[PDB]
Amino acid sequence: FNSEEDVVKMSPLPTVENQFTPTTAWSTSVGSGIGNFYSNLHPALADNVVYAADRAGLVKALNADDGKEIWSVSLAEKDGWFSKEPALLSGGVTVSGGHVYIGSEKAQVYALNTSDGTVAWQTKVAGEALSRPVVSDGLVLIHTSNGQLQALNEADGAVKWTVNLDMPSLSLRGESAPTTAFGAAVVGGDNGRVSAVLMEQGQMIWQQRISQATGSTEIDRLSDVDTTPVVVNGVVFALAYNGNLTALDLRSGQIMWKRELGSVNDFIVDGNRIYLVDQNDRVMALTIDGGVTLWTQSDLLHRLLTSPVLYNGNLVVGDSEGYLHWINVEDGRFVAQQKVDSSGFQTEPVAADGKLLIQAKDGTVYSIT
Amino acid sequence: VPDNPPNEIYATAQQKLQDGNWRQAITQLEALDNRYPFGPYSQQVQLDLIYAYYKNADLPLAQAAIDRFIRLNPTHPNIDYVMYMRGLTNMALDDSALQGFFGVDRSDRDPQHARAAFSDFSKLVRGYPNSQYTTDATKRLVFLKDRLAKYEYSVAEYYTERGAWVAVVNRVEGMLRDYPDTQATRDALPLMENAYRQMQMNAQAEKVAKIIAAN
Amino acid sequence: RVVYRPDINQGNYLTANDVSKIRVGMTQQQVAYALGTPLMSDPFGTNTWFYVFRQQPGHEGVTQQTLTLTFNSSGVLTNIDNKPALSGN
Amino acid sequence: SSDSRYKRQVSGDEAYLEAAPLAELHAPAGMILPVTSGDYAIPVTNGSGAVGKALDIRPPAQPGDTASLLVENNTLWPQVVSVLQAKNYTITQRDDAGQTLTTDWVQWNRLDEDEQYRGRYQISVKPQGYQQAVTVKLLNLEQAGKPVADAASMQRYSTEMMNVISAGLDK
Amino acid sequence: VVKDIHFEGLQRVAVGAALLSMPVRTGDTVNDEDISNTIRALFATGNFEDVRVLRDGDTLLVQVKERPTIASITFGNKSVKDDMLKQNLEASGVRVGESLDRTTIADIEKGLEDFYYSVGKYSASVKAVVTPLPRNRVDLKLVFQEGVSAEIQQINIVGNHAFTTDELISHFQLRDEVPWWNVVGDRKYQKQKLAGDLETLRSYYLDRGYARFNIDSTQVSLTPDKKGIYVTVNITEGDQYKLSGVEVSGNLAGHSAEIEQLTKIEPGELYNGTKVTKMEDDIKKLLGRYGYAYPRVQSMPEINDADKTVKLRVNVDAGNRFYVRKIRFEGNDTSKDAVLRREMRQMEGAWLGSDLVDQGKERLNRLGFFETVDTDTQRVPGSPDQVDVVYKVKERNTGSFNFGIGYGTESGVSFQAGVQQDNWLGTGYAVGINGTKNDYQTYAELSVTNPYFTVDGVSLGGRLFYNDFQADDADLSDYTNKSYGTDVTLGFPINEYNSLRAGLGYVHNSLSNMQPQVAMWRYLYSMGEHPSTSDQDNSFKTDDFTFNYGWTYNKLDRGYFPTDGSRVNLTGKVTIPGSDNEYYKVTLDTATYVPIDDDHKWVVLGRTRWGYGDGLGGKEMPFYENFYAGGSSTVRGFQSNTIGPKAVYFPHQAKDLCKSDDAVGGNAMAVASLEFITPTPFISDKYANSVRTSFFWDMGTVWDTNWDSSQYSGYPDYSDPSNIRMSAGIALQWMSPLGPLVFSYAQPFKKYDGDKAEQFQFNCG
Repeated sequence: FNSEEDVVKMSPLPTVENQFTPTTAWSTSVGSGIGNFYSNLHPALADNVVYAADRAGLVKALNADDGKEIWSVSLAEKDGWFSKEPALLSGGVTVSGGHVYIGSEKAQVYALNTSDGTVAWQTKVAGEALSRPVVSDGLVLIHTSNGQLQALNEADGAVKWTVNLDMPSLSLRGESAPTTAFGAAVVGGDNGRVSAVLMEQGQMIWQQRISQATGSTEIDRLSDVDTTPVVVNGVVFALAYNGNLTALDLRSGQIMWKRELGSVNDFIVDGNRIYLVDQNDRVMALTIDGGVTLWTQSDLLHRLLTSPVLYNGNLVVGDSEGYLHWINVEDGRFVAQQKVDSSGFQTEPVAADGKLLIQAKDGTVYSIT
Repeated sequence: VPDNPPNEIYATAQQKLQDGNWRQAITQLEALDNRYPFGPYSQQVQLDLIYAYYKNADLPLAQAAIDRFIRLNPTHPNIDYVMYMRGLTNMALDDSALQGFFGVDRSDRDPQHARAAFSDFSKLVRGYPNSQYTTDATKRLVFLKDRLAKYEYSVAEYYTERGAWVAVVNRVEGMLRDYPDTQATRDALPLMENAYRQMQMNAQAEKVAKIIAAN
Repeated sequence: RVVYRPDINQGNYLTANDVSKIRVGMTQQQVAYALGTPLMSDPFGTNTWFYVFRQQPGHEGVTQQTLTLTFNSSGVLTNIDNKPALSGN
Repeated sequence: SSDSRYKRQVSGDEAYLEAAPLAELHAPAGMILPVTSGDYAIPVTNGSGAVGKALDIRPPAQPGDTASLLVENNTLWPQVVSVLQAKNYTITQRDDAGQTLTTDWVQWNRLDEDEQYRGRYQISVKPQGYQQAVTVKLLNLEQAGKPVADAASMQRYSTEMMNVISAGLDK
Repeated sequence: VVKDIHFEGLQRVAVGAALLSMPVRTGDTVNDEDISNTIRALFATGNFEDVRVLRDGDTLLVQVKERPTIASITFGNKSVKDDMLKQNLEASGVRVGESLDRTTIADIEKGLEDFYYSVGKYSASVKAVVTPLPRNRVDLKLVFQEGVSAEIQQINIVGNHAFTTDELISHFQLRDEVPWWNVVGDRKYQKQKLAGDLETLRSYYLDRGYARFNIDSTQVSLTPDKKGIYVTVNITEGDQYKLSGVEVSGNLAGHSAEIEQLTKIEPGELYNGTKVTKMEDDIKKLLGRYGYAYPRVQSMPEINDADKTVKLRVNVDAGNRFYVRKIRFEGNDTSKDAVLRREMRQMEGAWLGSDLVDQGKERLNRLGFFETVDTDTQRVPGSPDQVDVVYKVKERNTGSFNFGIGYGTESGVSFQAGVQQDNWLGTGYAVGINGTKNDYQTYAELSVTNPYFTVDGVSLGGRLFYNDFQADDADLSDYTNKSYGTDVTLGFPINEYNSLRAGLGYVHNSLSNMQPQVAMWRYLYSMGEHPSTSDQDNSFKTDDFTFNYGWTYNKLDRGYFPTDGSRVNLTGKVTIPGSDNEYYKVTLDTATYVPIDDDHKWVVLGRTRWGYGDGLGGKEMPFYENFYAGGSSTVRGFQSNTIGPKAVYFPHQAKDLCKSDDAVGGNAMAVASLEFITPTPFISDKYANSVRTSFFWDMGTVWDTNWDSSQYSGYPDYSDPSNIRMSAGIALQWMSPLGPLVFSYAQPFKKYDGDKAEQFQFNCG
């Protein structure tokens, strides 16, 4: 009664080459971690210091030279109420000001202290903060599982206001973090209808919609979509909660062009290309003007990966087996490959100022050369 | 079961039925219905189907197929046959316990089947005065009426043995309201008489006495 | 002898107060509403009702009060008959 | 070693065929009866078809006198005539003129030979339309010589000449 | 202008229908628009897929493609059942024998895929292939690939502080994980139970005085992998709450006393919901029992946060009393009507007492002649205060019949017969007839009892028999015999459950040519007849009238596969002065039960059996009545009738005694037992009611009282009882359509000398 496996499979590992030489500078742990649960625990970075996180409890503070601690405090309540209170941290571990304003599942947003890791304040919020917090003029913001863009005063967590949205019965964990644009944030939605709001009073000015019918007619809105969109020069590229690419302005937020093909997973804007992957490991390249297939690499098809990131002329993508895959912007064969972890990769490899980093499943960091 | 176009295999069913062996023809026939839901005479097969069902004790499925043919196309030059057949199904379903061969009287068991049979035959008769199946329908009607009367009389007897002397009066009144000709009624009257006697209600007993004396 | 018997009772329950409600000149409707429905009616002859409250607890006498009120063609009431006891044992 | 019956007879006993008559109440003066609820009533009927095992039950046949079935067409008479010779059967008189004819004894064969009759037929075939006449009013049908032509009898052997001519066309 | 409007071989529908389809008949001029509308019409038939129309003045020639026909439904699937697949097809407007194109391929694909979505396997890829048949049909090849379903990942519950999540999901059913250290089975996700589980949470949360809580919201996400899911709920605690009195009112028909007493509320304690609901239902129950079966009951709480206390406000009304007008039954195929109306406790033509009809039903059940018994109290049309209760029942064939004939090895002529019907012909009473004729043995048997000789319940039934056991195996432990006798009884109840019975019996007996044992010979010396111990030409006979009696008490739940209640029995028997064998023996039995699951699929069973004997002064009990057990319901494991003292012989004409294995049988038995009722999770529940399985743990012993060993020194002093035989194992019971069936397996562990183990037995009784 327990011998009933059946599923379609994926391309294992096409044509490993070595046009680069990938090495692992340092890999400290912070312990589990993430296990197998779905979340967004990407560790951020500033001032040559990284700040990892875990599944249940601890955070740390690791120097970005070899992974040495600055302070590794727990966050779960000391005297375990039920059992050490697994805080189930699931928010994007961002930072600003003095301060890793981590998200959580217990409806808490622990504003910590970069100095030593002493809670500047806790705060309760409607539903869980499955999204990634984002600072914007001392106003963090949180998309929830109750569609409530509850902004907060930075220094205190004084809830400035909330805004309600909708959500179907069945959804995905699509948790668009907002993006600042002249006070005008913008978010996606598990509904599938991007909005446009203002902070100071929490008021929305406009509504849209992208894809076709779903619900008992489940549409291809399932997507590793960076539900968080981007904007340039008054026009946005809200790679659809579905994935059917759309370009829109700020004020009207109207369709400029519809590359209605699949389900997005991320995007990157530079010059004219829009690198991204679509729902089936299909790394593409498209131009700003409209849906314009610059090319299409589809090697890893059906072998699911994580959202990508630019790195000094070399797109990079994670995997489900601890491999790295380095690619030139010209399509689009591999320029190298590594195998850096065993458990696997889940979250977004963030990188900046040369330092490229990523958290593993549990043995989090891998300072790639 | 092999396969062919419908004609020859339907003729084979004809053969193996007219012989007398049922189940083989049953199979061939339900087949010809299935593999050709609207074949040559796709209802002819239905009539033959119910006939075989009956002649092979397949009572419930016979019943079902009867209902299906009726509601499928009620107006039909031969439907009276189907009415009458449904009547036979009910009736034979009633006394089915052949143990009666031992000599017992079935007249005291569940009567519901008799009721359905009677309804059916009644509808047939009043719906078709001079069809081929009127008379035998009438005879069966009379016999069923008598059966029902006997049943209720049994119940009344049991109670008057028990003592419940308002149940008796009610049951006898009901019969006398519905079967006011059989032997059972002209037999049960003394029960109502005695009941009225019991509860010190006399004038009522005198009424029923005048009745019982008028026969 | 003395073995056993479940109690025996016959319907058309009665109190000893409501039987002070019903009156002459009332309606079949009013009376039927007041005392419920007459479980044992006159099957023939004139329309007339029989409310009988008979009860046998088993091996201890048999109690029965009965009241079988009359009626009229028009469906109105004329007379009543209060039998509280059963003479004859 | 048991045959020739059990096939056109109703199953069961025949005791019901003798139930007591329904004499009528009986009704003394100065009184009424509660007969006032006639709904199990039995309507009278003269009949009079036979009963019991004597009653046929053999399921009704059709391609009761000619519940006709035709299918419009080109001509048929010049070939339906030889559609007979598909079986090479007798004639009492061929009549190309009226485009129809009438035949002599034709003996079908069921599993009941006594019931199987040599029979005479009035072949009714013309294109009256828009219409293709495939029907026959039975001419002479006897119980292997005992002349009887009641309904079921007249209904059945009609249906033989019915189909064995459609089957005489389907060539 | 048209000359004809041909039609190329419709072959599925009449061409006259095609004549009707084309609006281009004689009467109107035909042009391009008419060609196009004929195209449209032939595409509007539902059975064609390609029409072209061609006209040359009067002539009109056309073509047609043939979507028909279809007869094939293939698989395909692996887990779900294709019955629902056919149901979808019917909903899909598709089935055998139709006219289908290759377009709906995607339609049916999506249909079944979303169907699997509803199932839980959100990864579905089936294939639809249409191979044709020669102008007859085309096929529907449907192979399936149902990817794995999604086990859940976690069940979070936001916004609680009076508890945690785990104990809340403890009291759940849609688990998340199962630990091997306490794996009680398996696990899987299903959307359905979500609602009931959520409401279970709701109730449990209420039952602690958090009256005004609510389930704010709830969502369920899905991994972007279709392999794991999530679920979260939002709630609001609300404080405790305190009861403050009760406010029953309305029309009580004068019952406040019982009413007020039903709402006995401890002064000032925390709220509860379930207790209040149950109390309301109980009011309903009682008020129904008195007659108002359709009462007007209403319970509306009244809270106040000014002190977080609630004062219950319940307003009711009764309605009308007495409703029973005509009671009917349905299902009695051959069983009489009266036979099952006798067991009734609500006399048609009386006020309705709900409990009355209910206990009637229970009694009817414990009669045990039927699969099930189902009541119903439907109203009567038009009358405001009358009903017609009807009992729905379903017979159960019990009485057997068998027959065995042969002329075997040397001189067998076996007329082996046998029958017992147990409610013969549904006529009401039970009979039993056996009979056999070996070449040397002869035996008869006959009994009958009418358990209503009167209507109040006085049963009655006689019985007689005959035994001619020639009984000469070769020459040892043969013990030739002949016996016969009769007995009549008289049973009558004493209350709802108990009963008594008495009645005389008379029996003769005779026997000779038996072995010189000691037991036989001790008893004979008690009778005085000093037979010649040496040889075995012994001979003797007797005869004796006897008087019987036996109490009873039964309260069993069902008839054959009980689940509750006990059933004690008792049987007494004693000689009457004037006979020749003075003694008395009495026995006992208790088939107690108890369920543990309210489903009543898990029942603990115990039972017992006992006995005794004596010699009523001077004499001693005759041996042909002794007790001994083994092999079956007596005790499993061992062989049949092997426990108890073993017959020792005297000195094969050439203490000089010898032991052997003959269950001579003592006059004092004591046997307990204990079982464990369990379901059978591997068979159709429907047909499963007819089978029954259980574990057990047998025990028990017998012995002899008047045994002696003071002069019988070195032999097992059977007078000692504490020599217990034990066993334990597994057995099952099938009410097979042939009849009752039982098989068993065990292994006796504590077994004294010579105990003949069997470990595997069955019975046709």
